[PDB]
Amino acid sequence: GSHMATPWSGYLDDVSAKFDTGVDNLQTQVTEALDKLAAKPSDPALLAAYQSKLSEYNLYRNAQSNTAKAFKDIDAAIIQNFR
Repeated sequence: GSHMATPWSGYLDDVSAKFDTGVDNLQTQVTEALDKLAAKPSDPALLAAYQSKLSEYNLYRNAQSNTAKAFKDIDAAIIQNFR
């Protein structure tokens, strides 16, 4: 068959890679950033690190949610319009 490339999929694996692995990665990264922040005393980088992942994560929930929609939609044209 093929590698990650099926019709009417989008969430079958595409979006899921940016949603599950993507967001799950952003959710576990701050966890590391957590054990890492408490690792070093009051530090600029460690704290900035968990936050850097935070601001990107909180926005992630909205972005990935607004990007996945148009993503699965474009495929709808590759079958009816062949795009």
